[PDB]
Amino acid sequence: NIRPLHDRVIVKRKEVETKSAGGIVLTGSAAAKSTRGEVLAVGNGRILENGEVKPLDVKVGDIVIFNDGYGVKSEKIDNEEVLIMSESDILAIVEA
Amino acid sequence: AAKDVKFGNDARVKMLRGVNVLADAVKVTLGPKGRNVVLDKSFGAPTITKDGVSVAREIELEDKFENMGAQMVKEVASKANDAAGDGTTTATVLAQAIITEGLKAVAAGMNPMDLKRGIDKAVTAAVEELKALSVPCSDSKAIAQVGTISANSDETVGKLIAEAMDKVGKEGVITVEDGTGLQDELDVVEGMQFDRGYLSPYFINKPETGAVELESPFILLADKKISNIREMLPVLEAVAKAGKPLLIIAEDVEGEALATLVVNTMRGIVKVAAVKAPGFGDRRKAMLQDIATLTGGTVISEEIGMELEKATLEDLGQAKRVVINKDTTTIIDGVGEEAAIQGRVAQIRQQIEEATSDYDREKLQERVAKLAGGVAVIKVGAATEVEMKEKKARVEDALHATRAAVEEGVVAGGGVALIRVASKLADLRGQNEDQNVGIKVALRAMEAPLRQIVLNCGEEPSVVANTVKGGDGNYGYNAATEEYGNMIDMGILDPTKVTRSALQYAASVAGLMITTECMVTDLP
Amino acid sequence: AAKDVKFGNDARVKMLRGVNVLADAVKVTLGPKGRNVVLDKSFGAPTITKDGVSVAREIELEDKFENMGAQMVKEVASKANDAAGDGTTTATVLAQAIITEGLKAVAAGMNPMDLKRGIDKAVTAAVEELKALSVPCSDSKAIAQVGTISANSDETVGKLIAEAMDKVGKEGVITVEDGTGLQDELDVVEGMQFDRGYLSPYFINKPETGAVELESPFILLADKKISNIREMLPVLEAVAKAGKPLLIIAEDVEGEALATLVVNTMRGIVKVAAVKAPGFGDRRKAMLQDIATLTGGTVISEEIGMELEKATLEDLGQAKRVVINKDTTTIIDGVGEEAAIQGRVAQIRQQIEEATSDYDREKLQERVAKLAGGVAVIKVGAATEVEMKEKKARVEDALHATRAAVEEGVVAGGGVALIRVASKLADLRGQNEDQNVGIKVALRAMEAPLRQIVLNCGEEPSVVANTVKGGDGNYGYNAATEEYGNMIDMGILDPTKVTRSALQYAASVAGLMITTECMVTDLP
Ligand SMILES: Nc1ncnc2c1ncn2[C@@H]1O[C@H](COP(=O)(O)OP(=O)(O)OP(=O)(O)O)[C@@H](O)[C@H]1O
Ligand SMILES: Nc1ncnc2c1ncn2[C@@H]1O[C@H](COP(=O)(O)OP(=O)(O)OP(=O)(O)O)[C@@H](O)[C@H]1O
Ligand SMILES: [K+]
Ligand SMILES: [K+]
Ligand SMILES: [Mg+2]
Ligand SMILES: [Mg+2]
Repeated sequence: NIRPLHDRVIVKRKEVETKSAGGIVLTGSAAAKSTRGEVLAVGNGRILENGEVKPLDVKVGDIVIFNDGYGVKSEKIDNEEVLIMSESDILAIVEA
Repeated sequence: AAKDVKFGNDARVKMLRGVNVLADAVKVTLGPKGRNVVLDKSFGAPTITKDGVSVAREIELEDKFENMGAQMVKEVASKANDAAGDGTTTATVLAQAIITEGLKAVAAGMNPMDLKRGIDKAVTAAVEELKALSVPCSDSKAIAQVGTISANSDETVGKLIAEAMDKVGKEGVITVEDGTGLQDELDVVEGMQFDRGYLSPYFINKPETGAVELESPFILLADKKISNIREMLPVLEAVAKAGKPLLIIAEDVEGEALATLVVNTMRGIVKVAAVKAPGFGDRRKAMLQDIATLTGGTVISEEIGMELEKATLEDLGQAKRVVINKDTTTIIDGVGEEAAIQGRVAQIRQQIEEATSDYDREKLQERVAKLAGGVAVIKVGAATEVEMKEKKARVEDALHATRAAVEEGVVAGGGVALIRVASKLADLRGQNEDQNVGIKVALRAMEAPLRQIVLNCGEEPSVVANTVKGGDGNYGYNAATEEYGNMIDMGILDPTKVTRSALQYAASVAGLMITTECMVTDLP
Repeated sequence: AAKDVKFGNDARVKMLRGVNVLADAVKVTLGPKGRNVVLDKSFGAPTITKDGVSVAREIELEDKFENMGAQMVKEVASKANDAAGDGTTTATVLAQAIITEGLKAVAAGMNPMDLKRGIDKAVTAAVEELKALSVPCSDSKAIAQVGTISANSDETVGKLIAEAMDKVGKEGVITVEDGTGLQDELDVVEGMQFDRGYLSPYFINKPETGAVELESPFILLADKKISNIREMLPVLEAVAKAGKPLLIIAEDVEGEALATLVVNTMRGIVKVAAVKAPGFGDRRKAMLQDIATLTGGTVISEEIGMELEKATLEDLGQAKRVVINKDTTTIIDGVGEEAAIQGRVAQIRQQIEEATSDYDREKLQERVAKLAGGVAVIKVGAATEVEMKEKKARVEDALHATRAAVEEGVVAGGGVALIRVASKLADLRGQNEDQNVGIKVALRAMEAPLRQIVLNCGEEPSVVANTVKGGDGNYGYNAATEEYGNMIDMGILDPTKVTRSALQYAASVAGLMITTECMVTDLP
């Protein structure tokens, strides 16, 4: 099991959309990596200048949008690819 | 530059002198008693050859008008070699006789256009009579006799070519190359035998032979080149779960992926081996798909869409045996559907029919022989280089004659077929008297191969020609024993394609040459 | 360009005149009393030679048809030099005699194709009779006599070559090079003696000789080139724990790693010495693996998977003595498994058999001689450059003759082997009279080497030929003493391979040349 630290989140990326809106199957770079993924593990929270830990607004099991870049890292947990990022790199939570 | 212009009989005489020079160079080789011709080569030793196309190619004359005649009559041997590969000497003998007899009627005041029309009509009827007279040649002894006769009565060459055609079947491809020994060697390969070796020397399962042996292995076909072990790592893990060996046909396996797979090979988890994909662009993909069809697998490519990561065991090909070595690789009994194999055979045959280039068509035929049937390589054995070239030319002519024999059939050799055809065409008539005379000179010139064979034997051409014309059927003149008999029984067979092609090309060029009146060349 | 075309007897006479020019240039050197030929070289001094292949190569005639004849008969000496290295003069003597006697029968109206068939049949039977007549040559005295006779009766060359083959054994490789002194020198090296020196001058353990001596040293084989000391630092520490000297065979040792190891060498912790790996790519790995097999070690490479960091003492090779000098490096008594060594010899011998190029095959044979047996270098000693070239050619011919003697055996020299063969083939018959006459001219031309030897001796060829034919067995004509006797007892032996090859190549080219009727060359 993996749980993150401070203001960082462990997220499994959602499966890439193989088929477009109108039944057109996209492959390769057309099947670009999804920016959405379910939250696997939430850290304790951001440490401010006062040393207090503020819990993150993200919750375990919620689909969220993440921005890939230098902030995001790749990891393998139980032979499965996951991404590692901070709550700033998390854009928004997908509901309904 | 400035031009010399000759008209009428002067130009005809000069052109005929050039034709006579080339044809006299060519026709000293006709028949079994025909002698060799030495051609001086500016680079290397001179070439001793008995085939008329080479000695026709090498002829070029100082007189420009005689050089015209030589080049125009050389076109006959060139076309006969391009189409049938044999009978170039017979084609030049026929072409010379039509020109000499045609110019005799041209000098007789007859219209050369009508003479050419008569020659064309007579030779069309002659082709029809040759087709009617032909007998199909499918049995092995007839093929052996055709190969023997076409190779200057060399029974070893004929029997070797007959055995090669028997081994590789009708769809097989047979080629002739030089050998290292003094004797003729036949090398027959079955299944896919593409000429690429292992990428690393460490794959060798059998060190005493340098050949990797894989018993019932999996086959992966990657249309792309790979340098990372990541992509087929699921496939490698699935193969290790299966435990069977795996052979990769890829554009390039190099560096990291290659090193890790050879390491896994000597670790014993997977008995894996990777080799380069054959051919080049626009050709590699097609016969990679042919390998996939043979092995019942599918090629991995970006265009077809699935990647090596989603490649599974079902995607990979299957064969019963795989042999890797330094230069080539053999796949024995690829586990693929028979109906798919025949569909691929039909598709490549349609590609052959649509192919208008000899190189592409011969590559397609080689691919057909690779996936279905076999491939034979005849190594010409000779003590010296010049004997190597001479024997190689003779074996090539014998191979072309056997191919023409299975393609179109056989007739009585020694020019007897043309004699019988001319005898059958005795009542053929044209629209006018000049056309009838052109028909007659065509019929007379069909006796030229037999007459020149007898002349090469040293006997009298007229007596033997009349004796053969007196006989009926395939009765003719054995030029080796100088006897008479049924030319089929004595094994003197000629391919119907060879004789018909020689007659047609000789007739076409010779008619065009007797139609001329003026010739314009450069000044000396 | 434009061509001159000659037919029949005119072309045959011109071609025979060219053959006579080349063969008369060549055959003045045959036998022990044969003289030398001076060949003009546009670059350097003229070459005085007694070998017929150089004279044959340097002959080219102004008359283009005679030049055809010269080139065609030069092919005989070229092929005889390529195959056996000796008997080029004998091959040209045989080829000229077949052509002259063959053209005599051709002028006699006999069929040249049947004459060539008869010559081929007679020479096939002659090869069989030479094989039956041959005796294997394994003893040292017979080898010395063969080397002496092949070197114009030079007993010093023959005895030196006999000693060289005795030293390096049957698997050894012997080569001839120029020497600095006036006398012949033999240089035999045992074990691996690849030609790379120490990478830095400071490794020298013995300053009075400039050679590093390592007693029972460890050997590390690095396929990759190293520039950092970190990788073999565990290996260096393990060696320092062992305390034995260490020798590196690497692609390149340079920079910080090289400086660190030489510093540690003069500090006395490790007695290390690094040298370059021999050869270049695709051959460096094979001979590195040969070094590993000899020393019982394993080559460190990225492809094989293990790294220098994981390399241990067991991975490193072991030998008893190591000598490093400026140009070469000698390994004496490499501690390796004998069975693995012989498996390596078998593998490289299979590679030799599969090799179709002289360069690759000779490199493989040199590798075999390095790993097993020894390598001999014969330094030709002569006071002048021209004598150096002449003596070097004679020693090369003697070496090729000794190699052919161990390969195929020996027969009576001086052309008596061919005389006995022709006497044995007296009852051989062809399919017709022309073939019988071709057989007879082949048999007569087998007397040509003896007759030309006698002609060079100044005596009468016919009397001596009849006297030798009257005798039986190896009775023949000593051409140096002008006497008669048993040629084996008199020490005049010829390699069976040399005589058989000369006869075969002469027969093939000569038959192909007598079959000709027309010759087409460029205009003058
Ligand atoms: N023993 C024989 N008896 C009778 N005719 C023979 C005999 N051997 C060959 N022929 C005939 O000789 C003719 C030509 O032989 P050859 O192969 O020399 O010429 P070609 O095919 O015209 O030449 P090229 O190889 O240049 O095309 C053929 O029609 C063949 O039937
Ligand atoms: N003392 C001798 N008595 C009799 N025959 C001899 C004697 N010495 C040499 N011969 C014979 O001389 C022949 C040819 O000798 P030589 O080495 O000059 O010619 P080659 O081997 O034909 O030429 P090349 O070196 O150009 O290939 C051989 O058949 C050899 O047996
Ligand atoms: K011919
Ligand atoms: K000589
Ligand atoms: Mg032919
Ligand atoms: Mg010699």
